[PDB]
Amino acid sequence: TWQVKANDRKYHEQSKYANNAIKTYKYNAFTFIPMNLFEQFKRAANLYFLALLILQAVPQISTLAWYTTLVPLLVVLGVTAIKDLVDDVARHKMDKEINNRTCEVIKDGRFKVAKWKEIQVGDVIRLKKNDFVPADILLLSSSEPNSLCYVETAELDGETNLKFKMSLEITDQYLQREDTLATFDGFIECEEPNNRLDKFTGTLFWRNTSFPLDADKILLRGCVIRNTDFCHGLVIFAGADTKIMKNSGKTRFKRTKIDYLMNYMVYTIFVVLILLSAGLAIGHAYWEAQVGNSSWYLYDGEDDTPSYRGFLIFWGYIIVLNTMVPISLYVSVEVIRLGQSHFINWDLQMYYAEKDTPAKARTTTLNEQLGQIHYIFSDKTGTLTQNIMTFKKCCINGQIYGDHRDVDFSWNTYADGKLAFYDHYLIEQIQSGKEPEVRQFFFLLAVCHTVMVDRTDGQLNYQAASPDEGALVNAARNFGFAFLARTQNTITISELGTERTYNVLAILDFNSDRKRMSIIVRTPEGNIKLYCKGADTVIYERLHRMNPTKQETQDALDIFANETLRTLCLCYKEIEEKEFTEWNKKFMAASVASTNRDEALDKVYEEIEKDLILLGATAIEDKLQDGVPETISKLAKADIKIWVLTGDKKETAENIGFACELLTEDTTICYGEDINSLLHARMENFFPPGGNRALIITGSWLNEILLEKRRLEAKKEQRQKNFVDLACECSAVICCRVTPKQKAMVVDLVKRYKKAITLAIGDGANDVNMIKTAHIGVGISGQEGMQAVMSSDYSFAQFRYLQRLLLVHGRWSYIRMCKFLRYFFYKNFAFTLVHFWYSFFNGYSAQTAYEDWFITLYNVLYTSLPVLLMGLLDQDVSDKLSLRFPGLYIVGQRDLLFNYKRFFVSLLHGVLTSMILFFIPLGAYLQTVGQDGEAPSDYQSFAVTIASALVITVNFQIGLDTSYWTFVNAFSIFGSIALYFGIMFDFTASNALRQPYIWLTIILTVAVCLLPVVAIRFLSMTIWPSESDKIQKHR
Amino acid sequence: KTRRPDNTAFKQQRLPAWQPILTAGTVLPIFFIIGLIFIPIGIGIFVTSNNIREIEIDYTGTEPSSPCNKCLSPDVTPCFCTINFTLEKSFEGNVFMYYGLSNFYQNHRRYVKSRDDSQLNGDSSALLNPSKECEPYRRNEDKPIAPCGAIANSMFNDTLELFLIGNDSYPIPIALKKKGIAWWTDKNVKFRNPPGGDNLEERFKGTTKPVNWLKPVYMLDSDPDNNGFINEDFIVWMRTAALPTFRKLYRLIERKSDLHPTLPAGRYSLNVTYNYPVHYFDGRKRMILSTISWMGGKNPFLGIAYIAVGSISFLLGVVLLVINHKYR
Ligand SMILES: CCCCCCCC/C=C/CCCCCCCC(=O)O[C@H](COC(=O)CCCCCCCCCCCCCCC)COP(=O)(O)OC[C@H](N)C(=O)O
Ligand SMILES: *[C@@H]1O[C@H](CO)[C@@H](O[C@@H]2O[C@H](CO)[C@@H](O[C@@H]3O[C@H](CO)[C@@H](O)[C@H](O)[C@@H]3O)[C@H](O)[C@H]2NC(C)=O)[C@H](O)[C@H]1NC(C)=O
Ligand SMILES: *[C@@H]1O[C@H](CO)[C@@H](O)[C@H](O)[C@H]1NC(C)=O
Ligand SMILES: *[C@@H]1O[C@H](CO)[C@@H](O)[C@H](O)[C@H]1NC(C)=O
Ligand SMILES: [Mg+2]
Repeated sequence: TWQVKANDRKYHEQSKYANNAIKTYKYNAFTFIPMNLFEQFKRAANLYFLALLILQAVPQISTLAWYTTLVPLLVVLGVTAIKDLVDDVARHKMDKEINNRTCEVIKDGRFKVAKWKEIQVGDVIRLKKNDFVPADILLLSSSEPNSLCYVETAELDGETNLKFKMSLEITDQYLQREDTLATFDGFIECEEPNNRLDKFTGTLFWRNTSFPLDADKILLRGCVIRNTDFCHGLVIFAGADTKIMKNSGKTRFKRTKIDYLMNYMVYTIFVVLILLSAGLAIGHAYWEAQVGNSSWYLYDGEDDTPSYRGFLIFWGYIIVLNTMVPISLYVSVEVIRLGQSHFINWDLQMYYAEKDTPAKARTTTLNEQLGQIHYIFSDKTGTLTQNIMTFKKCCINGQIYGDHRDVDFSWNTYADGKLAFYDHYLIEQIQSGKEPEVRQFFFLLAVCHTVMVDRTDGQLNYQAASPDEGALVNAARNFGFAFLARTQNTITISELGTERTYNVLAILDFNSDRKRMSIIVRTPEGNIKLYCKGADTVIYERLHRMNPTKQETQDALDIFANETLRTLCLCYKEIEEKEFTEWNKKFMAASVASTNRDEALDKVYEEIEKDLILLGATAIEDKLQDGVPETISKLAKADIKIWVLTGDKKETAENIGFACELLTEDTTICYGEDINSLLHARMENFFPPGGNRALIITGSWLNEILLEKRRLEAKKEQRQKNFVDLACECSAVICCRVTPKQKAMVVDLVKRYKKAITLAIGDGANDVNMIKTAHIGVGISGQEGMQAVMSSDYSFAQFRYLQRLLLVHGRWSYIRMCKFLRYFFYKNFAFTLVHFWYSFFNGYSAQTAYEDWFITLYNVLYTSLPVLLMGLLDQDVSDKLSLRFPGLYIVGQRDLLFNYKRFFVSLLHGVLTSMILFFIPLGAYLQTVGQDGEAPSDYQSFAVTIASALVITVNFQIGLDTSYWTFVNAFSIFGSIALYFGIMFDFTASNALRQPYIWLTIILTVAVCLLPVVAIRFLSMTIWPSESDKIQKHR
Repeated sequence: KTRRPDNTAFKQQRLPAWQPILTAGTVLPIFFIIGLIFIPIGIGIFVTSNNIREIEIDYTGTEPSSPCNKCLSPDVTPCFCTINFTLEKSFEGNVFMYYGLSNFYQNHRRYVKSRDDSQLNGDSSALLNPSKECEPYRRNEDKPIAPCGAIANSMFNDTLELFLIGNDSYPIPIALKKKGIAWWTDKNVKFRNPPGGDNLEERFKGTTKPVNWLKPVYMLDSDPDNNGFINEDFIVWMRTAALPTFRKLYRLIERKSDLHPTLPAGRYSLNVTYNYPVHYFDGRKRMILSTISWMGGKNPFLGIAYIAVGSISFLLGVVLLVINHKYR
């Protein structure tokens, strides 16, 4: 059990306590270079090229120079190494800033300044207003009565509203002063460190008495102390034990599905490479036995048995056929990846003008995975919504206002200008004062609330625990009725610029079941009013007969509910003098603990709020980000399922779900109670909710549903799969009140039990764990912390830009990458397999069919640029057509462009091209090429003929593959051929290409390689046209 | 974050471009124009190749009952054979005399590399220091081999002569030019004698002959312009071949001054000095006489290949046309 001793730095120094310093970086200044263990082992290609470099080093077994393998290998390793270095160096800066944060500590006798690193468990600290909490501390005292404190848990959940916290009663009345804190010695036996944020189990042993502790007395590390001058607490969990850091996952190396596929494709190529080389090695051993040993012209000394001769070339043929997996493929992928990522940054349609922030591809490796997405997990506050909650409409008395009929707000000074009210009739009525209902309506908003004033630098800023009250009180200020300030016994409000101090005599509280609030305020004249406010259902249950506005407001509430506006009914009463005085004695008697204080308070509360007269109803708007409902529908047409994981309340999460149109009137909402019955039913036995189409679960229900010995592990494995199976067959899933770690476990659950590619989008530290867990992590810009942005792969400002990231950049990047991979293998299998066929005509001696200077420059000059441009400038359809037809995105979801079938078809294409490229020149030379004194039929001419036919064929193939023929694309395809035929015409080899037969052989070889392809490509689209083909055909 | 991205066609992915689509109006014709060009080309090559008079004589002497089997076991090193052949049709124009070798892997990796191109280029430093590349024939016993390597050592060294058996039965030797049988670049650029001196004897001082050569490289030919590394026969051999079955140019028979055929049809006898042993590895020596043609040599393969590929394009063109019409 965790034990904490106050003001004792050496109580448990007798390691298990973690110092308050954090460590998120991965590489030190020494263990950075050993990252090669990560680069080499994870990707088998890097190991293969390392084997080649070692293999080509030994002169005994060599056929190609090694300087052409080291330089590209350093580029492949270098670029990835620098990318990880800059990312990790950035993580060092974040840790340094957090660690170097300043605080105050009870050192010996006094409060002396210290950094966040120097904080340790059992350390008493003092925190001022607007200071970050440095560790999980037990609140002891504060600057305001009852040691009452407020915190902004923006990192635990994305909400900004203040959270209410208290301290122990005994500690409140003794630890107010610094001197008593210095000598404070309290022993705490609390729970072990954990990631649960809403629960805390512990007791404070102090003054020979035990006092239980709850979550309402513990301030966590991600909190910000607000609206309180100072507070004191002793650290309990520090550094890595803090619940925020337990709610944080590791930064993994994220790589794309295609990256994993290439590993499996490359494994097969190794098997063929060993089998081809071994088969040719065996043939040489046989050939050396029969023909080689009896060939006097081949004698070379160094008598080697044919078995040894066969052994040596096995490594020779490994080097000859090394480009079956070419290093140029991975050097070129990085160029493709970097270019595709800069198109996200350069996008003017993903650039937010007013905030002046473009998109940023913070990870350049995952471009083609944006075209693979199956699930999107998104935050609510700040991601789907703007986090702005304004007062839109009100049914004052009987009439409905805020209808743009006939604002400057200059008539009142307190008007900040945040409100965008357009109706002018309401403003006229307020100033006119003809109807007293209008004055009382906004007076109630400025009275019945728990909102709190700041009054900092002459600004009348408001802070509230409930955003609804904060919006209503802000609106009341704009309409003259400004809530100036409140003391314990009175509340001061400016009625149209006139100071008026009301002495409140009783403040009714708000509860989840109560669903309302009221307040008894005595006007200065002497009258007593019960200003009430709450939900429509509970309020109407406590009306009286004479109310003639029951029907009019009921219709107004329906109108407000139609446009998804949160509503509250307003009421007032006219308590007499003696009636309250008799009841005040009863109410005061109910304030004591007595037995429970819950039943007594509920009983007296119900009698208080009888016979209420209505003033109207309000309609608050929780603004959605622009283009959110249009984006959610658009991404749904791409068969992308969007789950909303939010740290907010269920009521607000569901309301935004309707506004986003994730939930509709057709959807039937399944709650946590409904799910548990079904999951249990399947356990004791596709789900019936397949037609229900909605699922709203709280973080508490997630723990029970996930249930977080050998048989127990099986139940854990089974229960998780059952929930994921049920949840995935729902149109919308909204998870509310989930911790940052619960956000990630939901992403991980879909990743494991569905093999789906997941995208996590959000803002703030709440979403960093799922941003780090998902295959693609997007950070919405706007938070000054920039914590979700910094941990994200991509980062733009508006949710609506998810359309262009997925349907344009992700869709194209998948097409361009798959096209690049399929061609790059073809052009190298068609190139390196000519040596395989020539082995049968040279004694399996590992002699190459090309000149040495052609083997080096093939992938460098003659076939390099055209595929890079096709991998950067190829578009099947324009951006406008990409967004008009989201159904094109499904092509990448199902992996229809790169597969085992598609990869092996490119090997068959390459194997047949190399077969044709060798055996037509062979036939044309076995008998007679144009033969005279100045003639080919040499080995140089044979190598020139295949190289010329190979360069033209592969460069013509990329022309067929290319669908976006820019001038740069055209120049490179014909420029690559023109460069090959320019280098070998003095800017021997040129001699072959001046003969009619040498050019007739090349023309024949090219056509036999290309014409069957043109037929198949045309035949493929005519009987099996693709979605892109139909759009382009009908374009 | 930063300022607005600048608006350019490349950066906004809106470069002016052309979107080709494989329509029936574009692929159907090329499958017919290609077929219409590959058929006449195939006929043109095929007919011209058949119009070449060529006689090939295999004097390896492996089979018994042949008048050259005595040289397979040369008790006396100088061996001679006489092969009688007849030309039904007289040859016309220039006639090239090749020698053919079969099952002779001149494209072996262990063999193609066995040379010192620097020494052949006429490098004094490399003349006495042949590279390790020609390791097996670097130095004979004490001093370096001038034509180092297995390629130069195993040089074809049979002497072939042609005699015309006239009506009088008296053989008529036919003039055979041994010049101009190598590439112009080979003679004047790639292959050169070592610098300095005027006599080839002095230039090649302190350099032994190859092991298998009977006489040094000094007197490969009496003509000073055809001896040394610039010797035509030596140059033709060192220019390696691509496949085991190959033929190399040996002699030139220029056009006769008179209008009569260069080799009038009749009786001919090949007098060959059997020196090169090839029967150890089942090789077969040959002698080829061919007549020049303006359209290259005699290649029946290409002509047939164009006919096949040219005809298949029509089949694909018709099949694609028929398939389109069904799915139009
Ligand atoms: C007249 C008009 C002509 C216009 C076009 C002409 C072409 C000009 C092309 C220019 C771009 C060159 C691109 C080079 C790609 C690298 C391929 C490669 O790597 O080929 C390694 C050898 O490459 C090297 O020697 C070093 C390359 C450094 C690359 C520099 C950075 C990237 C430049 C990007 C340029 C971007 C340009 C702007 C883009 C908008 C051999 O692969 P490999 O053979 O598979 O294996 C051999 C075998 N394993 C072994 O052990 O021997
Ligand atoms: C024509 O070329 C052939 C090679 O194909 C020559 O035959 C080779 O002759 C050399 C000698 O000059 C042989 O090397 C050694 O000869 C000594 C005798 O001096 C002998 O004792 C060794 O055992 C060894 O054979 C070489 O073996 C031999 N080649 C073969 C395949 O047997 C031939 O001499 C050349 N003739 C002319 C006229 O140029
Ligand atoms: C070939 O000709 C020579 C000389 O004319 C003669 O001795 C020999 O018998 C002839 N052989 C054949 C097979 O005709
Ligand atoms: C063939 O040539 C050799 C050498 O040049 C010569 O001695 C012989 O008389 C010629 N005629 C034959 C062998 O019939
Ligand atoms: Mg948020």
